Amino acid sequence: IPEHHPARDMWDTFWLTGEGFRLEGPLGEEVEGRLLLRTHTSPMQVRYMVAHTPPFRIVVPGRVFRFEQTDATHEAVFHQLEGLVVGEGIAMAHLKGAIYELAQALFGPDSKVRFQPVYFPFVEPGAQFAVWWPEGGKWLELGGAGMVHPKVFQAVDAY
Amino acid sequence: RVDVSLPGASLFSGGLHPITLMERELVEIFRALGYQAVEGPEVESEFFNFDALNIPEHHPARDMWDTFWLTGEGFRLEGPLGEEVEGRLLLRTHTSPMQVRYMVAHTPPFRIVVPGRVFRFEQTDATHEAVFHQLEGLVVGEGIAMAHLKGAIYELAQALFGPDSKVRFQPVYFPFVEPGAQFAVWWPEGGKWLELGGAGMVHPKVFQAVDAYRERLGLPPAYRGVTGFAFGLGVERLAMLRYGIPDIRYFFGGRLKFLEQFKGVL
Amino acid sequence: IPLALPAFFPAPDNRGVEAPYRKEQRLREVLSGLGFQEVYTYSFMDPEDARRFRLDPPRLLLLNPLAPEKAALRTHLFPGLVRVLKENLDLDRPERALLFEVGRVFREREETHLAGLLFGEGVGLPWAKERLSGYFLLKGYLEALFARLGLAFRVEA
Amino acid sequence: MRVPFSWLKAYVPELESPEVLEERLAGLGFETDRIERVFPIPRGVVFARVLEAHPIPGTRLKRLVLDAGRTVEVVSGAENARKGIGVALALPGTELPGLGQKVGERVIQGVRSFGMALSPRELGVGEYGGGLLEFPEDALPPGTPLSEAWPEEVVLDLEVTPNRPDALGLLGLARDLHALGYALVEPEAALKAEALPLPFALKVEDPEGAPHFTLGYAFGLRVAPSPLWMQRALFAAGMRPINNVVDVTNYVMLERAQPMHAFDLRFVGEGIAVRRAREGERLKTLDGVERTLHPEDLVIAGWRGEESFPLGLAGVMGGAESEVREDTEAIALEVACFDPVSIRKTARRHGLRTEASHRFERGVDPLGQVPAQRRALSLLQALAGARVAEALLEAGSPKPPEAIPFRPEYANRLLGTSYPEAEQIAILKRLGCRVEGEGPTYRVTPPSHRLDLRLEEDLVEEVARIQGYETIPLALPAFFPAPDNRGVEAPYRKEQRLREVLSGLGFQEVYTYSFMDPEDARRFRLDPPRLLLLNPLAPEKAALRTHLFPGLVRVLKENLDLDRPERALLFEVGRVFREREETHLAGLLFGEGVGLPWAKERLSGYFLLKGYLEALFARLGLAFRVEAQAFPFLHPGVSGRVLVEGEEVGFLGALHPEIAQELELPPVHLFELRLPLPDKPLAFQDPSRHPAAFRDLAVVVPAPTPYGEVEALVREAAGPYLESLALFDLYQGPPLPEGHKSLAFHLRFRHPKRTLRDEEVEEAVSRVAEALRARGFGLRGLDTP
Ligand SMILES: N[C@@H](Cc1ccc(O)cc1)C(=O)O
Ligand SMILES: N[C@@H](Cc1ccc(O)cc1)C(=O)O
Ligand SMILES: [Mg+2]
Repeated sequence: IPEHHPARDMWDTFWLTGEGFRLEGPLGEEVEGRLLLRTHTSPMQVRYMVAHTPPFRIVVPGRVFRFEQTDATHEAVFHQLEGLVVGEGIAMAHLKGAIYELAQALFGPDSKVRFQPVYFPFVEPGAQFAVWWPEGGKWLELGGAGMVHPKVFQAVDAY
Repeated sequence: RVDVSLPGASLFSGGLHPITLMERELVEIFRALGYQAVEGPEVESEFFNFDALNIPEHHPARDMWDTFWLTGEGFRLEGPLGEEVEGRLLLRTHTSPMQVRYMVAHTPPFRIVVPGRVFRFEQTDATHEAVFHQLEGLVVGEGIAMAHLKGAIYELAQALFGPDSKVRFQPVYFPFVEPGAQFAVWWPEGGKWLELGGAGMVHPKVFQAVDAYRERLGLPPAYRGVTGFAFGLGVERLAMLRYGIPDIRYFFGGRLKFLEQFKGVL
Repeated sequence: IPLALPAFFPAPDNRGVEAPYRKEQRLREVLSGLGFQEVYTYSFMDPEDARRFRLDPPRLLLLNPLAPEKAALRTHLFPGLVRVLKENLDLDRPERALLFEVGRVFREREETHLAGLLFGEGVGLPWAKERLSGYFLLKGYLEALFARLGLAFRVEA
Repeated sequence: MRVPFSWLKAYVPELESPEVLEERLAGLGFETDRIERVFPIPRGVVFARVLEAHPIPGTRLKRLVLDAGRTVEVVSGAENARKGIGVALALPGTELPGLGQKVGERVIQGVRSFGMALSPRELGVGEYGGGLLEFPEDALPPGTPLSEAWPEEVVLDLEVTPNRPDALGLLGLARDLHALGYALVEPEAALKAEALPLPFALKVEDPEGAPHFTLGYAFGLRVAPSPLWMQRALFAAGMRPINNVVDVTNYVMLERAQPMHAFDLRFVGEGIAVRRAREGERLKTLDGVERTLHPEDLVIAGWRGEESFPLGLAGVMGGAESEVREDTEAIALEVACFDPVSIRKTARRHGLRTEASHRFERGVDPLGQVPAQRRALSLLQALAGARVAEALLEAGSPKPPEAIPFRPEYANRLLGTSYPEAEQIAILKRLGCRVEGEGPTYRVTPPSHRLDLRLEEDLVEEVARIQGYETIPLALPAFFPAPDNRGVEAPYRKEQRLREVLSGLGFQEVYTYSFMDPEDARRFRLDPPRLLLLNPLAPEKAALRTHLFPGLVRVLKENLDLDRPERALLFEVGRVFREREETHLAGLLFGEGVGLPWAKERLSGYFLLKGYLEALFARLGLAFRVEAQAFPFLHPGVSGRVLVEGEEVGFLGALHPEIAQELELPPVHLFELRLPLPDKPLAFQDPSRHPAAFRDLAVVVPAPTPYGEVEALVREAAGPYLESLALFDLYQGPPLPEGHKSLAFHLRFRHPKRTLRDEEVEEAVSRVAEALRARGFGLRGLDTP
């Protein structure tokens, strides 16, 4: 996700300032770069990968921040749950299986999942998924997902 | 001014029993592998404890379990589907009967783990109890193979003793499995092999008993074209080695000086 | 024989099958966090205690007991808790004791019970003297438990 | 982006219906926010021809003489009302959306208005209400119901993600539907051009900003209203028709994501100059807004002799002066590709967001200009009777896209599918890709309009979405995780247990914003925050919290103003920022305390909190000590630091009185620690079977000396056989040397292997009286029973 990239707009960022702050990278090193409040948990999947080796399955819950106006269904401070499964042979069929299990586990046997293409600079294919909620009788748009983008693995191995 | 280093109100502080801790760790280890924990009754029928598991009467194999036989009218033992089951009552000599109960009540594929209190008529010493705990495992489904059983235990070991841990399998006998096997895990610190439990591929006659009892109950057969593995491991032995508890007798001793020592342990 | 791990979507009737077990585990954990000390006692009962503790006689008995003291199957959880209180008072001399045990009981049907025991001076300042104890200390901890569990808790005479 | 069903249908004739179209676009990657039917037109509204306009003397109104089958008269105040145009006549009796007041025949300034001419807003086709709808004077036979040439339309509100800028054109969308199997009808641009020189020159002074720039030449123009089908199309798409030329440029822009602008040659001078704007240089843009350009703004300018002047803000908005109007006869047509970042900055810089900027920011087909020029010039020829020159003025030569290696086997492997190779190739071909070679790895070179196709993975998403994400099977992965991934969850699990024990001990969890009010560094007496926000939500939230307790104190207050809690035992776990990001655990006590509701005696304040905390660490199996120490935000008499397992990890005490007062708060007690808490491994200690020796003794100590120091000494020297040591009574007064106090200690000794000889115990207490006095402490009691 470049600068002055249209995709940057999908995240209204809180930029920070102040000297004396030490940000430690994945291997405890002293990382640099403009500081900000994470706009999503995704950065954690880069940190984890530089610090470990495939195959693995991780889930990273976390507080995130977006510069936004606080209303009945919108917050500037909220939480996300990221998932990341990497390894030889991992396919989109597995992603779908995961979310199918999430749905069943959350809404019962009569629950269903739905995937539609959507865009994210960090995945290709990209997708949005919704789960059928039998009681409320409606589709809930739950989250995004896809196959880790080639450039992400490249960034990881370069770092 | 106030002395801040002065003792505060003596609010009570609880704790969990060593066995509850060990069982919880075991259950967690296997939950990560997709196993779900379910329990059975401590007072069982000979049918579930023995017959359904391919363990006849006056069968040499019966001797592998010193049984506490019970008596008394008015007791209602409910089967897997809530029915009124019959047969000579006894204290389960192992958690194995629970894998028969579960199978009549569900359909493959699945992964279950069933912790539980078991009873054997035996003399209570430093490393032996008449009342102890076991953790049974059962994974059934199309294509399930012994390679998977070994994988499970490999994961158990790694999860319990670290990356430098190893597992070892050797043939051994159980009327309810074929192949049958005993497994030991390498404990890098104590530098020794720990004989952990038994296991194997669910015996053909067990699946047969399950589907017969299902039909006798109106349910359709469900284990005709599937296979599975099962294992069973003693908890006290593991708890002991893991907490450095010298006498298996302390568990049911009830001594606070003892129990209190595990408040920290998660 | 190679090592491998199985992959499959479990059959529907296997979902949530672990709720019961999970429920009881949470209960134990909240108890240990509220201030209760867990205790494990043999499932056996001394037939003579049906007398001592004024309880209806045990329904299940052992044909091959370890001793006559363990010839029956417990019907209540508290008798054993009271006996460990005693044994703990003879070996060591605890001043207080807030205990709890979860276990299978036998009478008509096999059922799961939860028993607790309070004993000692109570709660208050070690150096001071005023204290909270007895009945209302227990009813106190219990009210918290159910407040914690989100359940109505009433105690009629 | 608004997607008018019947317009799209012109490219994709076989579309089943808007509902099915919505479905199809969803599976393609476009979500519709809403579907809408939009042009209900009553029968009362008919097409009319304005035979003549007669201003009403003394008014700013006009008397229109309309041919509407029969000649009728109507009064209008619209500036554009004039002879020679067609208009929408609402006959008396018509029910109009906008008004809700049945239209009728009425008298205005001396004349009988038989109904009234309509504006887009009155008819309900657009928000514009400042003038009449202008139709071609011959659009329809006078008096025919407008419905008959303006049927209702269904419009889809489509989401077009940043990766699909080609989809910002209705034809771009059409191609996606085509890949699905629908027949595609591309508009043929029939042009009858003539070879002759363009009466102007092109000079691109800034190729960075204008990588590819073309100019078309159309003259002999006959500017007039657009055909009904075009006004209908434009209105449905959220745009307002203006005239022939202008509409054509907007129509094409919407058709193929290619913004273009017609400049009236009268103002061009010698030529167009795509250059940067000179500081100060002014420009009155199309919106009528007078602006001042920035040296970074790309500008479309003209020059005459030794003078250069701006004509339009490149790729954002054309100038007001050269706008094409009725008297325009010739134009220079701008069809270009601009630098996205430049358009981005200029757009922001001036607070503009236009159909044009939006498209240039997302990207335009680098080689779509020439084809776009033909489409437009063709339409100009057909609707404005334009004569068009054969040549274009072109600057820049973008290179076609490069080949992308593609492996059907990989696509199927990455997706977990098994689509037959041929189906994959065919799909990529339907999307306009060129495929070369015969496998297993092909050379796939995409169409210039797809900026989002560069990697093999990109191609596999093309196959997946055209095949349909629902055709991808469900599966679960199986693998032994790499070694360095073991126990990786311990940290997270550790903190979770902590929270759970806290909630079970009696603490109520609370979540507070990570933000801090810079002014509270003052109020709560805290060192200033190290991290601050460049773009805060408000000055109250301009910094990043350094402590957890301030927020806990503020919620205590807010809870006391909304509801009136009598007590409150709270806890919160959160990230704090100072030098480094760290995790803290804070707790708050407040209220009467614990005891019998009906009774009065109670346990509360400091020692109630220190009580709960002692349990927590007893529960956690960790040493918990609280030594005296001062803290700016704590009462000096009720303040101490926390020592878990021997190391300082936080504090505990009563909120400073002054602080409490400024916040109008009763006494408040609290603590704050740093996580993760020290970890103490198990070291099982087999309990001794033999009995333990009981012995009491009080210690005479001065009131100043803290309990801890004594207890530490008593224990320290009590010997290696000490079992317990508890303070069962604090007493200070007569007969003790005033300012002194006695500490009643309950001691207990014990030996693992055997019982203890009274000789060893006596000695033990003795070894204690030893240093006990060596420190200046008495022994109110000794060898006490
Ligand atoms: N149930 C056996 C142990 C065991 C369990 C499961 C098996 O598959 C094999 C053996 C016992 O009581 O010792
Ligand atoms: N605002 C322009 C539309 C446009 C904008 C930028 C361009 O480069 C081209 C066309 C107009 O009214 O015509
Ligand atoms: Mg793509």
